[PDB]
Amino acid sequence: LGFLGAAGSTMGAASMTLTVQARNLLSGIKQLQARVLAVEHYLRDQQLLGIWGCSGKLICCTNVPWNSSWSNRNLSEIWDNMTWLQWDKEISNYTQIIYGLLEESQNQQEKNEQDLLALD
Amino acid sequence: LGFLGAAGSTMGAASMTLTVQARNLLSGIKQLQARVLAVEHYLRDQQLLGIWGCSGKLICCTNVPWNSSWSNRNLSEIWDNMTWLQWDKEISNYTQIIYGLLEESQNQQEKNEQDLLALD
Amino acid sequence: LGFLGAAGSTMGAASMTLTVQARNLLSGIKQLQARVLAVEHYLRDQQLLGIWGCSGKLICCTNVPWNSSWSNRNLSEIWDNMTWLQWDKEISNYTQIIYGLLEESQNQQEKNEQDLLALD
Amino acid sequence: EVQLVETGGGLVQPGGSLKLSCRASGYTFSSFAMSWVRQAPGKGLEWVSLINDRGGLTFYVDSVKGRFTISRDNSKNTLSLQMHSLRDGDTAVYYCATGGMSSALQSSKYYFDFWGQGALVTV
Amino acid sequence: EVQLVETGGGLVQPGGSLKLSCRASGYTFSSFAMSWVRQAPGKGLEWVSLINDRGGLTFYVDSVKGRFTISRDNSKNTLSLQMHSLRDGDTAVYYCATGGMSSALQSSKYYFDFWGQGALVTV
Amino acid sequence: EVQLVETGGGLVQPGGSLKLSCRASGYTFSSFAMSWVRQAPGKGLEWVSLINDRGGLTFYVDSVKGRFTISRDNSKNTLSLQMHSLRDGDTAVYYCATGGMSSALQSSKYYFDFWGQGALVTV
Amino acid sequence: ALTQPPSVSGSPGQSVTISCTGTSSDIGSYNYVSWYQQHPGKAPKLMIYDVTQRPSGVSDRFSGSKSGNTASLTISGLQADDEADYYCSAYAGRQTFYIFGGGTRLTVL
Amino acid sequence: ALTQPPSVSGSPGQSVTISCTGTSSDIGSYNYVSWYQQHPGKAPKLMIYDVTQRPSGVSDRFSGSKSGNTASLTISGLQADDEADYYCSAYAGRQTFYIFGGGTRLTVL
Amino acid sequence: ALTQPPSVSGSPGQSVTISCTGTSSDIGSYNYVSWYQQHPGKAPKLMIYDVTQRPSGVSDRFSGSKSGNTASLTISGLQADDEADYYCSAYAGRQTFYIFGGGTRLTVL
Ligand SMILES: *[C@@H]1O[C@H](CO)[C@@H](O)[C@H](O)[C@H]1NC(C)=O
Ligand SMILES: *[C@@H]1O[C@H](CO)[C@@H](O)[C@H](O)[C@H]1NC(C)=O
Ligand SMILES: *[C@@H]1O[C@H](CO)[C@@H](O)[C@H](O)[C@H]1NC(C)=O
Ligand SMILES: *[C@@H]1O[C@H](CO)[C@@H](O)[C@H](O)[C@H]1NC(C)=O
Ligand SMILES: *[C@@H]1O[C@H](CO)[C@@H](O)[C@H](O)[C@H]1NC(C)=O
Ligand SMILES: *[C@@H]1O[C@H](CO)[C@@H](O)[C@H](O)[C@H]1NC(C)=O
Ligand SMILES: *[C@@H]1O[C@H](CO)[C@@H](O)[C@H](O)[C@H]1NC(C)=O
Ligand SMILES: *[C@@H]1O[C@H](CO)[C@@H](O)[C@H](O)[C@H]1NC(C)=O
Ligand SMILES: *[C@@H]1O[C@H](CO)[C@@H](O)[C@H](O)[C@H]1NC(C)=O
Ligand SMILES: *[C@@H]1O[C@H](CO)[C@@H](O)[C@H](O)[C@H]1NC(C)=O
Ligand SMILES: *[C@@H]1O[C@H](CO)[C@@H](O)[C@H](O)[C@H]1NC(C)=O
Ligand SMILES: *[C@@H]1O[C@H](CO)[C@@H](O)[C@H](O)[C@H]1NC(C)=O
Repeated sequence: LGFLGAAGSTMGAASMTLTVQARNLLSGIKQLQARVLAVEHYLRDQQLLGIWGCSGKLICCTNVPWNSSWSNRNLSEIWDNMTWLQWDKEISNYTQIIYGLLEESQNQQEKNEQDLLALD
Repeated sequence: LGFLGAAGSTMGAASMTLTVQARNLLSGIKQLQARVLAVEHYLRDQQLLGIWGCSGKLICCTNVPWNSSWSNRNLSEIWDNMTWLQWDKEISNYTQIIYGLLEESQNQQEKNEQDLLALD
Repeated sequence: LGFLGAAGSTMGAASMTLTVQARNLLSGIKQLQARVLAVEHYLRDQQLLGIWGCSGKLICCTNVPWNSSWSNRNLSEIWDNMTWLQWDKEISNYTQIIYGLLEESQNQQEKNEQDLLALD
Repeated sequence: EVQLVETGGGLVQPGGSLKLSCRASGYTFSSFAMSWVRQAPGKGLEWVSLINDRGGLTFYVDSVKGRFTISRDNSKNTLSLQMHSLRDGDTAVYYCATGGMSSALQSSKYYFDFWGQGALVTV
Repeated sequence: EVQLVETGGGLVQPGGSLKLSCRASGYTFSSFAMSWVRQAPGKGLEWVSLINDRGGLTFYVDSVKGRFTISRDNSKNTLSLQMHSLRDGDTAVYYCATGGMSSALQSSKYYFDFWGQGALVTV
Repeated sequence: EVQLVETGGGLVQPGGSLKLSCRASGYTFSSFAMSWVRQAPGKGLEWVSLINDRGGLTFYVDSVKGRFTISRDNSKNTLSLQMHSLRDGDTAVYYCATGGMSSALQSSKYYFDFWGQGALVTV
Repeated sequence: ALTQPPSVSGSPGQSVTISCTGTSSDIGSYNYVSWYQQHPGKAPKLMIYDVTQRPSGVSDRFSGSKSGNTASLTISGLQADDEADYYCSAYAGRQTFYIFGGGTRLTVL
Repeated sequence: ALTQPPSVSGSPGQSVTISCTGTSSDIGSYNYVSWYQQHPGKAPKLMIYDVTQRPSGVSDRFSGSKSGNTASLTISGLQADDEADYYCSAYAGRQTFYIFGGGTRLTVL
Repeated sequence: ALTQPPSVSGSPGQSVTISCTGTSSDIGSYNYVSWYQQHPGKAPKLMIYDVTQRPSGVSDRFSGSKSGNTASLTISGLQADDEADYYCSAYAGRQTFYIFGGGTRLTVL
């Protein structure tokens, strides 16, 4: 479909086009500043993915349970009957909570891994 | 040997010096633009490696079979009797095909991993 | 505690605040040059972590033994009775040796992994 | 409205092979996982194999893990199961069934939903 | 100065359950790994379970792996062990012990250091 | 032109140890994987151990996995095999062989190519 | 395999139950215990899925539950036409996926 | 272990075959079935590598093939000097690397 | 389990030893062989940790060592008050963590 072609498709359809858009995030003092800022934004998103334990991944699973209050919808009405723009709006008030939990979860897992590697 | 010291060596000899050259990819408006462009090129290559499922790796193996038409040579005449410059010239017409297959292969594997993590 | 809040704490206490400071590494020609340089430094540190086999990790274990001459202290007097600034000063003369060993160790392991994937 | 119709051969000698298939209609084939279940003439039901909705992941019981191959074609709405060796203990009615697995973004199944007519294979 | 005092119930019928606990004092509870060891009335000592200093990692002997749960609360300086099923072979004096593991940044243990008074559990 | 010559001791008592070695010439030692194969006086051939061309990866049969150590020195063109415990079942002629493995960038082997003279070890 | 009675019976208008037992690693560990009704000469059809859920189109006379390491199917209002072999099945794990019990022959007096 | 006949025989000028059998997880799963000729008092030497390939320097009288879960070595033009114990071997996996059969004694009449 | 003698004895002022044996995968593979003294009616207390180390507060009459796949505890200067069952234990691995032997009854004459 091309860049943003899946924007109007359902979440479970648009989830198969992640590489199409990922490849378009990287591809006159004000223009140079714009390029530097675009690089900084890319690196900040990559840093967030790294902190959560998701390095070379576009889809990664975590150990943070869904708390229902964030969204109490069925899977059959999110992935099959909703777009990513609608979902993003629906949970825009919770994105700074979930991310914090994700960071804490990785911090515990990373330390646990170290302890499992110290058993002779 | 140092940076590019293995350029005249065989592919199977030059494959042991990947860190020497990897470390030299990062190490006046026009000069600042040149530095920003060098950063953008580095990040684009890292993005391609990430998409293919190769994150913190210099040598990574994939699930795309060699199709022979790309090059029907024996391993004994590629790694032992050829340089990387000659190889790069030999398959310069196929690099945009192989990369596409690599992206598709990771997309299938990544989804398969998700499904294997949904079995109780 | 916040950014650098653990600077005066012991190494085994400060090791639990790595995400707090990692998130603060990314967050007018001279100012643009300063921003480009900050990006280059970030990428050089990420490249060193990648070469050593540590990609999306803040704590990673290696196969390089401690050689004692670098520091012959007990674990009980490093992690419990020392800060990271004191440790950094104590081994500042050896950081270019350890890193070299780390690169060599990964080079051997990466090749070994390839060989283990060529056994039918 | 869901119709699952098994086809394939009947009696073979020990050491032979058979390819069974299942034609599906009445639902979107690519939206459901599919499996094969068998019933010996004098026994209850036994699960034999499971394939996911995309055909990439297959699972088998240990007793057939190295002998049976399960595949599907989502454009032809067709399943197939190719059995090798064909032991005396493999005599059974084989059934085509829809269910047994989901794909993370769908709700859980862990049950068989639609069953076919069944086909008897003997050795 | 280290005091480890076990509490919990005594005799139960087969198929029941018991929650045992251990109160610790005289040392920093969160700085040490903790474990449970049992001794049948006529036998020697047997290790039962191990929990690390942060409570995140638990280990069991295979004979109890699916039946016993070990947990700790570092703010209450309290351990607990919840046993299900309660088989005849589980009759023993259970002891609370400090040691058995370390956390990579501490020196190695691989031994049990402090032992509690012990409590007898029968079935 | 390839010469593989085994050296080492002969008869030892149960519970002892022996270090066997192999001198190689006529080919580039570092370019090939090496292995040890043994033949009991009244039996056929049995593979014992395999080491790759760089010495980093070693493989053993389960019957010796915790008792034998295989190593090589590519500058001295020398192999060695150090056997501990030395059981009665280890009496055999041991042979030094070139082959059995490759290194991903070379064509496949999965066969033994050059064989040495052999040396008899008894217990 | 799972254990079920070989035969269950009762008179029309009465309720009956069919038990299914296993171990703590399979029927007790996951709440996915389904039931199927196989009429003689016919392919099995789904009667119960999940521990307590019923498929759409199936009469509300069929219900079920689990406790401990066992589960059961209850048929209320037994009819003369309920002539079938009933089977239980459950999800076991990622190595062994499904385990079936033996059929229980329902005889209606 | 792999199974081979204990003895094979024939007259000079005739062809003979030596069989090698195993299971579907080893000889049938990988096409790496080699053969060795061990003359009495000598170390074994390679005669066949791969299923059908011959080493350089070995006479073209030695050939072989596989089918199903078995394989064989064929010696055409048998000579009086072919006095040796022949062994088959095959790659089994990444846990067990090589499996050898018993020796077959070749008697030339 | 580890093997220990069921009983050890000697006269006051004499030294005694208590052996502990296992296999090459547990007592021989890791140097973590501890010893405990369990007085009748009391909980065990630590006497030796590591192969050769003593806890603080424990008298220097208790020592020990290992060789091969065995280890021993030596009690020098045996006293009339050393009435206890002595146990050995060792770290085995990341699957099985600790293995204990049987108690050795120390009788002081
Ligand atoms: C737009 O919505 C229709 C249904 O109304 C759907 O069939 C179509 O595929 C959608 N287009 C995209 C690009 O998702
Ligand atoms: C879900 O969110 C609410 C509101 O923030 C919170 O009170 C509750 O504890 C959360 N659930 C869990 C399991 O923490
Ligand atoms: C969500 O699932 C419940 C079952 O727990 C069902 O009753 C409900 O109707 C479902 N809602 C939607 C929108 O699918
Ligand atoms: C977020 O919170 C505000 C109130 O502060 C509310 O008006 C808004 O609707 C909330 N967003 C969503 C998506 O519910
Ligand atoms: C250059 O080629 C020669 C062989 O002609 C080889 O011996 C030498 O090592 C090569 N140099 C490098 C740097 O590869
Ligand atoms: C190899 O390349 C040719 C030409 O692009 C193509 O027709 C062929 O299908 C390729 N092989 C495979 C296995 O796809
Ligand atoms: C490539 O391998 C084949 C064997 O399949 C051989 O016949 C051919 O000579 C080899 N070519 C080279 C250049 O090594
Ligand atoms: C690539 O294709 C062109 C024709 O478009 C051909 O002339 C050229 O030789 C090809 N490159 C290689 C390396 O064969
Ligand atoms: C500073 O040192 C004191 C001990 O002298 C300690 O209690 C305190 O926690 C330390 N502060 C930080 C931030 O580590
Ligand atoms: C430790 O460092 C010293 C001095 O650099 C060196 O001589 C010694 O070999 C090192 N230890 C090891 C094990 O390499
Ligand atoms: C370090 O450990 C040794 C034991 O090997 C001990 O004797 C020494 O006192 C310890 N030093 C410190 C500072 O803890
Ligand atoms: C590093 O070496 C210099 C001598 O070249 C010495 O004066 C200095 O103290 C050393 N640093 C440390 C931390 O010992």
